[PDB]
Amino acid sequence: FVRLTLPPPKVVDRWNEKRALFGVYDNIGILGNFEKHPKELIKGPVWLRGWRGNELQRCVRKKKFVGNRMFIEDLHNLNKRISYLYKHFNRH
Amino acid sequence: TDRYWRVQEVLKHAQHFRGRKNRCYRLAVRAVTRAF
Amino acid sequence: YRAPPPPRRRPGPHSPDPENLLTPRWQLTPRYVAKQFGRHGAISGVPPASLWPTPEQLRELEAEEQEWYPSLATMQESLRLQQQALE
Amino acid sequence: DPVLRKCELRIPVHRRPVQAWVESLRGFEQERIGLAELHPDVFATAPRLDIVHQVAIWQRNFRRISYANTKTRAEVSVAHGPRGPTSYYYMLPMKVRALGLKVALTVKLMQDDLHIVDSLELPTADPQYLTELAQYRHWGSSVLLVDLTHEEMPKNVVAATSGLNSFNLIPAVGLNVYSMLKHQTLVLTLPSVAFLEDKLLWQDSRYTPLYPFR
Amino acid sequence: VKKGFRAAFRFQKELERWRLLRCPPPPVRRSEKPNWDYHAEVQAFGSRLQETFSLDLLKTAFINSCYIKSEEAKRQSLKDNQELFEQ
Amino acid sequence: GTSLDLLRSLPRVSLANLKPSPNSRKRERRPRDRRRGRKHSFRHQYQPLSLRRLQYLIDLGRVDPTQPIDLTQLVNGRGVTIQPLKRDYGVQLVEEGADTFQAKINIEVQLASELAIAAIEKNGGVVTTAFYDPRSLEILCKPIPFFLRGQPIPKRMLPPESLVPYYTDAKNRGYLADPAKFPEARLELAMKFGYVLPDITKDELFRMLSARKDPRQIFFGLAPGWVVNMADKKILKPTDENLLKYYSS
Amino acid sequence: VLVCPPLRSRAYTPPSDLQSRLESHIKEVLGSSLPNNWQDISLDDGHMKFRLLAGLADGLGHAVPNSRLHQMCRVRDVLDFYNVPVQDKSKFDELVASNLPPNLKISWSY
Amino acid sequence: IPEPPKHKHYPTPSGWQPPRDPLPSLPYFVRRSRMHNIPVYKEITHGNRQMTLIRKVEGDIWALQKDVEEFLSPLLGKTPITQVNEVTGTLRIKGYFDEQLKAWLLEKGF
Amino acid sequence: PLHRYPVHLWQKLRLRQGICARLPAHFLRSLEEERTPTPVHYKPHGTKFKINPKNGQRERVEDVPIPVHYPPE
RNA sequence: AUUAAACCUUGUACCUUUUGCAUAAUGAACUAACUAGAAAACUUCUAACUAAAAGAAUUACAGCUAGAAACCCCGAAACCAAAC
Repeated sequence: FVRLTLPPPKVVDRWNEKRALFGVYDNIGILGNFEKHPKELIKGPVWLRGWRGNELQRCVRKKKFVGNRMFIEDLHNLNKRISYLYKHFNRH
Repeated sequence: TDRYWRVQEVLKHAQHFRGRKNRCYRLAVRAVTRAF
Repeated sequence: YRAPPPPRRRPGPHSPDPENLLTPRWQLTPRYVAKQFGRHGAISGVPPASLWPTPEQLRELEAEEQEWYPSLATMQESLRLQQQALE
Repeated sequence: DPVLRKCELRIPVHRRPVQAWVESLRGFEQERIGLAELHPDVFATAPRLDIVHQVAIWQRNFRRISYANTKTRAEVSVAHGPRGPTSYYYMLPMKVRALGLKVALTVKLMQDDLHIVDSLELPTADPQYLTELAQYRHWGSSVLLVDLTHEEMPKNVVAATSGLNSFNLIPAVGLNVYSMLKHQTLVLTLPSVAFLEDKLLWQDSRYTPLYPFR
Repeated sequence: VKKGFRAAFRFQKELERWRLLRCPPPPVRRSEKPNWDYHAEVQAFGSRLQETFSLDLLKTAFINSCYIKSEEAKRQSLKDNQELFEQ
Repeated sequence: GTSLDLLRSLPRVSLANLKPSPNSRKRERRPRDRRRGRKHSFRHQYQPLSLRRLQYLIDLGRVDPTQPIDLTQLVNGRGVTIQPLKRDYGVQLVEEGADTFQAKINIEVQLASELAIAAIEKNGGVVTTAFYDPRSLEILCKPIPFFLRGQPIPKRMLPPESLVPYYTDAKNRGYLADPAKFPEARLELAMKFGYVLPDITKDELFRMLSARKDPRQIFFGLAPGWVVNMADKKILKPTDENLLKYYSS
Repeated sequence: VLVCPPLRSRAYTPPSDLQSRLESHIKEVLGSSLPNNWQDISLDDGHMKFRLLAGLADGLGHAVPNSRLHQMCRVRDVLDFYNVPVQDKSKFDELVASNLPPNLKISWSY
Repeated sequence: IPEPPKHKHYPTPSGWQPPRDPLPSLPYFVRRSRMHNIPVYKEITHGNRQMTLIRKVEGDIWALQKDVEEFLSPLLGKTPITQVNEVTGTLRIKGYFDEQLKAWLLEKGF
Repeated sequence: PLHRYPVHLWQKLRLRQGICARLPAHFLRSLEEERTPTPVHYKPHGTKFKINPKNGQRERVEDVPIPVHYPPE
C-alpha cells in the first residue's frame, strides 16, 4: 500500500562549496608540469587507489595489501569466499 | 511501484464480469484478452 | 567561495628515522642512501667516498672479474686452440 | 594607452590571429583598456563538443567510488546484490583532454562568455562590488575568476569571492572543463591566458616520454 | 514504506478522482470561474453567430432585474431588459 | 568557416546540453523482463636502421650532422625503439637507401653491413663497430636514472668468444680490429666498388671524425670509472689510487 | 564607496546622420581627416583600431562583439556592422506591440 | 621536434619538399602533419576494403571534395566512392591512391 | 578495523612497554640478539651462479637450510 | 448486440509439456510483498594521434591509444572433518 502522508519538502543547493569546488585541480598533471599525476588525487581503499580490477582481483589485492592487518575471522572468511570465486571464474 | 495502476487497467475492462473473475487479477486479465 | 591552495609535493631530501619500526627496511638500505645522493647531490650530504666500493668490496669485486670475466689474452688463446681443433 | 598583446608562439600564416577586448576590474566603467591577440590554434579550434562531453563524463566518473555491499545467502550466518567497494576510475588520453579544453575556450569566446582581464586586483574587498560590477557589464549569474598562481592572488578579490557562492575564485592550475560549463561567464587574467597557452600550445610535437616527466 | 515522491503524487491524484466521482461539486456559473471576460465573450458570441449586435443594447438585454438587486445589495453594504423584452 | 557564424548566434551551452556522440554507446540486454528471461636468446636481437631513414633523419636535421652519430643521440632523437624487457642485445645497419642516401658522416654501430660500409665510405663517412653489454647498453640509453641511484660509471664489457671473431675482423671495422690492416682494408673496399678512395686525413675535421673511446670506455666524453656531479652540473673523478687499480683490474 | 552605474540596454538603432558621426570620429581619430577611400582603410594597427572602435562605441553607443572583433579588418565592415539595427525587444514584447486582435488575450504571469 | 632545416636545393635528396611558397589561395587549406608530412594515410578495414584518409582539412571541405572527385574520376574511370566526416574534417576514399593524390597535392602547392 | 601493527610487531610493543621495559638491559640485549646456529647437516652452495632455466641466463643462487627437528630431550 | 439485466446468435478454461493436436498429463483457494544472465582475449562500431601510438614495462610495413558492446535461479540420494 501507498503513503497517506506527504514527505518533508526538500531543497538542494547546487552552488554549495562541495559542488562548486568539485573537479578543481583535475588537470593537476597537465597544468602542474606533471609533477603530480591525477591518479595521486584518488581517495579510497588503499588497495584500489589508481587501480581497477574485477571482483576477484580486487579481493586478492585487498588480501595482499592488508593481510598482515586483517582479522583472523575476516581472513578466514576471505579465503573461503576466494575459493568459491576462484572455482567459478576459472572453471565455469 | 505503479503495479496498482496496471491492475486498474485490467479492472476497468473487467468490472462488469461475474464471479471471482471480476475481482481476481489472475483471472480478470485472461478474460479481458478473450473478450477483446 | 575561494578554492583551496593547490596540493604540492614536498621537495628536498627526506631522511627516514632508522629506529622507527614502521619505516620499511628497503627505505633504510644503502641503495636508498645512494639514491638520496643522486636526487640532491651535495644537499643529501652522503660522503662521496662511501659511494665507491670499500676495500673489502674491492677484493670481492676482483674475485668475480677473474672468476667470470676472462681477459682478451685468454680468449685469444682459446681462439687459437679452437682453430687448431677445427683444423 | 591601449594595451597591445601578441601571441608569443608563431601563428600559422594561413591562420589569422584571434583578438579580444582587454578589460580591467579597477573601475565599473573600465570595460576596455587594450586589445590582445589569441592563438587561432587554441582559440579558433574546431567546435568538437563530443570531446567536451567525453571529458565531462570522465571528470565526473573518474572519482566515482561505490561502497555498497550486501551479504548473499551463502554469507548468511541477495541473488544479485552489491559486492564490496567498487571504483570507476579511468584515464582519458591527455592529448584529448588538452584538445577538449581548447574547444571549451573557443565556445566561451565565440559565445561572448569569456572576459579577458589584465589583473584581478579590486579597489575594494566588498563582495557587493564584484556582484555590482558583473551586473553593469551584463555578466552571467555565475562568474569564474582565475589567477596565475594561488599564492599571489589578491586578498581583496579573495574576500569578495569567498563570500559569493556563484562567484568562485580558482588558481590557473585548478581550471577545468566542468567549472567553465557550470559558470556562465569566465574571467581570465592576461598572465593566466599566456600560462594556459604555453601548456596547451606545448601539447604539440609531443615526444612520447621515455621516462617520467619528473 | 516505499520511497519516492512521484508515487505519492500519483496516489494523491487517485484520491482526487474518487472524491470527484463520489461527490460532484455544486454547479457554478462560468462568470465566477476563472478566465472570464464579459467584453471578450460578447464579441466572440456575436462573431460566432455571424450577426451584428449593438454592445450597449445587447448588454441591456442580458441585464436582468434580479442581477441588479444582487449588485445593489452589495453596493448597499443600469437598465433592465423589460423594454427590449416586450419588443 | 561558416560554422563559427552558427556558434555566435546559438545560445550559451550548459552542463545539461551535453550529449554522447552518435553510436558512441551500444545497447545492452537486461534480465528485468522476458527479453532476457528463459535462456634464440643467445642470438643477439639486432635492431636495424634504414639509411633512407638515416637520410630522413639527416635531411630533417633530427640529428646534428656536425656531431658524430651516437646511439645515445639516436635514442634522444627517438630514432629507434629499444626495450630492455625485449632483451635487445644488438643494433645493426640496413642496406636500404643505397642509391638515394648520398651523405658522409662518422658513425658507430654494433653491426654494419659490408655493402653499406663501402657506400658510406665512398661518400667519405667513417663507420666502426663497438660492443656494448646489453645491461650496459640499457644504462647507456638512460644515463640519468643511474645518476639518481648514485652509481658510478663502470668499465665497458667485452664480447663473448662467439662474437670476438666478428669484432676482431678488420673488414668488420670493429674496435678489436687491427688498425694496421685498416689502410689496406679501406683500399680493398674502394677497389671493390672501384671508387676513388678519399683519404680521411684530408678532411679538416679528421680528428673529430676519427675520435674513438677506449674499449673499457663507455662514453666518448667520459672515461670509465668516472662520476658526475649532477646536482652541481659537474663531473667528479675518483682520486683514490686503489680505485685506479680497481679499474685496471 | 563604489556605486554601480545604471544598467544600459543593448538596443541600438542606426543614427539618421550615421556618416556624420562616423566621419567625425575618423576626422578626430584619424589625423588625415577622412582621407580618400576611407571605407577601404585597414584596421590592422592596434592603436588605431582601439581609438577608432572605442571612440565610435562611446559616441555611437554600440560596441563590436569580441567574437566579431577580428572580422573588423576594414572600415567597410565597421560601417556595415554599425548600420544594421539591434533590438533588445523580447519576442513577447514584440507580440504585445503588434496590434493584438480582440479575440487574442496575452497575460505575462512571470 | 626540430623544424626542418633550410636546404639550398629542393627537393631534398631523400625527396622531401616543404610546402610550396606562396601557398594556394583555394578556399580549403591542407596543413602538414606534426612531422611536416602530408596528412595522407593508407588504411584497410574489414580485411577487404582498402582506404585512404585525409585528416588536416581546413576551409571549405565541400570545395576540396569536388576537386578530389574531379581529379580521381578520370583515373578511376568513374566518380570515386567516398565518405565525408565533416565533424572530424576528414575524407574517406575506397582504394589505395596515395601516390597519385600525393603528387596531385604537390601540384596544388600544399 | 585493521591492526596498525602486524602480529609480529605486537610482541615488540610488549617488550618495549611494561615490566619488559623494566627488565635489565643486559638480559634484554641477550634476548634481542639472535645468532645463527653453526651448520651441521647442510653446507652452503659451492657455486654462487647458475643458468636460469626459464630465461636461459646466468642467475644468482640462494641457500636453503635443511630442516632439522631438535627434540626437547 | 438490443428499447430492454436474463432469452436470440457466436465461442471445446489456464500454465507447462508433449508432434507444429488435446475431451491427454502436470501445477494453481485467493490477496500483498519477496523471488532467477554475472566476466572483454579478440573483433565491429565511436573518437584522439600517427610511421608512430601509450603519463615507464606494450604493439607497430597504419598502426597505436581511449570508450562502448557478454555468458541465471531453486531442488537430491551422497562424501568427509570435528563435536554431541
